[PDB]
Amino acid sequence: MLKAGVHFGHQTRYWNPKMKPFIFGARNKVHIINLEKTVPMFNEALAELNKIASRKGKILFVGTKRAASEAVKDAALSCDQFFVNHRWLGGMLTNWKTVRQSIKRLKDLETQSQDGTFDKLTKKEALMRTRELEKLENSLGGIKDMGGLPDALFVIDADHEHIAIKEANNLGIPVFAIVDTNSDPDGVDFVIPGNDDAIRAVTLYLGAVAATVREGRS
Amino acid sequence: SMQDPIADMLTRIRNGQAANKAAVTMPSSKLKVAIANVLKEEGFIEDFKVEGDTKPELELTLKYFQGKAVVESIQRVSRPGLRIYKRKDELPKVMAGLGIAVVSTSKGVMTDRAARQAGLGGEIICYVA
Amino acid sequence: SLSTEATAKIVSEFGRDANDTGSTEVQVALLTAQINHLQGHFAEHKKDHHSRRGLLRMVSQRRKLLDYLKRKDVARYTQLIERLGLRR
RNA sequence: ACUAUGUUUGU
RNA sequence: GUAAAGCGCACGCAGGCGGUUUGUUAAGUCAGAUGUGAAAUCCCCGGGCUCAACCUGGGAACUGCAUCUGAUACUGGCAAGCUUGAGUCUCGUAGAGGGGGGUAGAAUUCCAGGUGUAGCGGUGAAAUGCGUAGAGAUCUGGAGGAAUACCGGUGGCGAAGGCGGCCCCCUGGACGAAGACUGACGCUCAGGUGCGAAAGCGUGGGGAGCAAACAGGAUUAGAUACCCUGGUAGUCCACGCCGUAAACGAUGUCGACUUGGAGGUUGUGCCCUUGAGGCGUGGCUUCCGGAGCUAACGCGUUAAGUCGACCGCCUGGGGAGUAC
Ligand SMILES: CN[C@@H]1[C@@H](O[C@H]2O[C@H](CO)[C@@H](N)[C@H](O)[C@H]2O)O[C@H]2C[C@@H](N)[C@@H](O[C@H]3[C@H](O)[C@@H](O)[C@H](N)C[C@@H]3N)O[C@@H]2[C@@H]1O
Ligand SMILES: CN[C@@H]1[C@@H](O[C@H]2O[C@H](CO)[C@@H](N)[C@H](O)[C@H]2O)O[C@H]2C[C@@H](N)[C@@H](O[C@H]3[C@H](O)[C@@H](O)[C@H](N)C[C@@H]3N)O[C@@H]2[C@@H]1O
Ligand SMILES: [Mg+2]
Ligand SMILES: [Mg+2]
Ligand SMILES: [Mg+2]
Ligand SMILES: [Mg+2]
Ligand SMILES: [Mg+2]
Ligand SMILES: [Mg+2]
Ligand SMILES: [Mg+2]
Ligand SMILES: [Mg+2]
Ligand SMILES: [Mg+2]
Ligand SMILES: [Mg+2]
Ligand SMILES: [Mg+2]
Ligand SMILES: [Mg+2]
Ligand SMILES: [Mg+2]
Ligand SMILES: [Mg+2]
Ligand SMILES: [Mg+2]
Ligand SMILES: [Mg+2]
Ligand SMILES: [Mg+2]
Ligand SMILES: [Mg+2]
Ligand SMILES: [Mg+2]
Ligand SMILES: [Mg+2]
Ligand SMILES: [Mg+2]
Ligand SMILES: [Mg+2]
Ligand SMILES: [Mg+2]
Ligand SMILES: [Mg+2]
Ligand SMILES: [Mg+2]
Repeated sequence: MLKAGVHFGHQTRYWNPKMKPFIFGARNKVHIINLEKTVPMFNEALAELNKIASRKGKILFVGTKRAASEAVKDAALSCDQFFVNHRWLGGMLTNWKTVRQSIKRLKDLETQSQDGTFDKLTKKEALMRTRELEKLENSLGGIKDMGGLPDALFVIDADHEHIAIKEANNLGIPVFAIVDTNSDPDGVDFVIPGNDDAIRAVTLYLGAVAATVREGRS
Repeated sequence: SMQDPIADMLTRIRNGQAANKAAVTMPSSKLKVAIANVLKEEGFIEDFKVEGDTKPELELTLKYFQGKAVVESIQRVSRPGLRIYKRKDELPKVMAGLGIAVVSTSKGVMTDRAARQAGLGGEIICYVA
Repeated sequence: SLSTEATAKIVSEFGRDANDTGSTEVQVALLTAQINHLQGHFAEHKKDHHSRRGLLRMVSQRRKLLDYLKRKDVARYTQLIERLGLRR
């Protein structure tokens, strides 16, 4: 078990009928995930994540909602993996050869800001490049050092980050998503039922994933 | 108004496979049981049982392979509005032999391959690819 | 129409017992009683087409029941029609 | 308030 | 569905099709045999004209038909059943379902009268029109016809067309609960029959309002219109015709199966009914949407999805739903 109490699914009216196997008898117009079926799938998801981390793969932590942005960022940094915690860019994966130029621009401004020419030039255009920086960094900071396509994708909300999932699907990248009762577990290669918005649940998922890939890097 | 219980049985299988259901239940008849026997021996369905005493309910266990329905095509041939009878030398080959044609012969319900071996023709009940 | 007492009298007098309300003879007798009873209503209300449809439904049902009874066993069929006053 | 019409034929 | 194409709707004969079990038959079906299926032709191996065309040997084929023997799973026939389909009975429910009577209130118009006075009415603006013969406005009384404000609701009922003030009488259908009963009695339906908006027609009534036609005034280049002032048929009733509508969901009927969400209406079971509540279960309905389907739009358990039965209809645009 090791996770009960923290997560309870969405209201019944928003339930995806493809979540019925993982639903355990909604209590009061609120669906209850079958944790007895959650424990094995989550373990096999963690097991597979460990295996690809053993193959020295890259795991992208995709959580974009405000309640989980910082949790995704810290967990990925703690396990020295990459992440996207703000708005997912359409084509982050499928249009990599274009977003690659954008992270290159971000890296150049990073050198310019800290050590390059950033105060030896006109001030209005100086902070123009400054304000461009955090915009380009809060969108691409978590994937500055990817150097390519990732080998795995861990998603907090399946339906919310549906764009990322289908970007991984057509690229052939396995997806590990926390699929709640209102999401379609179709594009997910390793479905993990559970809450996608509760702070305690998300940190618990991220801590387990962060630990598991760390042991995979050994 | 339910004038083809055999096609109803095939449709329940076809709709059950499309809906990814584990089992499909239907009113039972000995012709349906004979057809279900052929399907089970050919590997299209896992199993069937005929529970019930005066109103028997035949329930078939559908079979899925790699997340896909095993029965891709199931099509009634000899419908009540048009009966199809084939002689032995003109029995149909379904999917060039990769499928079966359920045939009702004087020696019982069998596949087109079994009927060819027995040297018999008969009524072409359905194609199962 | 065809009040409970009128219905109860017909089934007892055309059926085996008081619960044999589904027999073809009972059904034909019940339809015949209602058809005859509605005859007075439609003599006065000749423009009541919507009620005529229910009456013609009774006539069609009685005809089909009588055809079934004739096909099944003619002896009861002949007995029933002379007892009810049928065949035009 | 309430007007009508716009010759034929091409690249 | 929108490209051509679902009859306006229904009942229903013939016909087509038909739940489930057993027995029997062997008609359909299947198997075998035998006979026949002229030769030529076609086709396949050959052979002869120097080759080819052509000629020619043999074989295959002639997919058919008939007879005999056999098989009996399915369809059919016959017999006996069974209960699921279908129907009957018991209790109850909702409803603008239909037909026939009666009645109420508001309003319009008209008639008579009182007060009162110079406008009223109408329009984009006007004018025609009405008004000192007393209008319009206001009040009282009366007559008459028609329709039923609010309720009223992608509410309900009906096969469809359609149906809403209230009351009574006669009457149809639907649905639900629990049982009992009959024991495929079913589905569809060419011909046939019935119903079938409005307009229209006939006979007889009625006639307030509205209003084709028509008249006048405008507008306009013209205005056989739109607008205004009137106004006949008609609209109303009874009976009898007609039988057509974008009679539409542009979607035939019946049956089965196939994720969901949010409502409405109408029953019904259980439970904490604590109170309009919760959990089921029906019928009918609205919106959205999944798979699937679709040319797309979109449909999507009320399918345009997956199937089965039967019917109707289409085969480029016009000519023409016209002529005969
Ligand atoms: C409840 N189903 C509806 C159906 O109902 C009809 O058949 C039912 C049978 O029981 C009747 N109960 C009902 O009274 C009757 O109306 O009418 C059709 C009409 C059709 N043009 C379309 O319109 C859609 C448009 O095509 C689309 O463009 C628009 N966006 C939405 C419309 N619904 O979809 C509806 C819808 O399929
Ligand atoms: C308990 N709440 C309601 C109940 O009210 C009654 O329930 C009990 C009787 O059973 C009584 N004891 C109780 O006092 C009374 O309150 O009536 C039913 C009627 C049923 N056709 C259905 O309609 C809904 C359906 O879901 C569907 O038909 C539609 N979508 C929406 C309808 N409201 O759901 C309601 C709902 O269950
Ligand atoms: Mg001109
Ligand atoms: Mg058109
Ligand atoms: Mg068309
Ligand atoms: Mg129609
Ligand atoms: Mg009919
Ligand atoms: Mg018939
Ligand atoms: Mg049968
Ligand atoms: Mg024979
Ligand atoms: Mg030669
Ligand atoms: Mg030969
Ligand atoms: Mg010959
Ligand atoms: Mg037989
Ligand atoms: Mg038989
Ligand atoms: Mg009996
Ligand atoms: Mg006809
Ligand atoms: Mg008529
Ligand atoms: Mg009229
Ligand atoms: Mg007239
Ligand atoms: Mg006028
Ligand atoms: Mg027409
Ligand atoms: Mg209409
Ligand atoms: Mg039409
Ligand atoms: Mg929809
Ligand atoms: Mg369609
Ligand atoms: Mg004509």
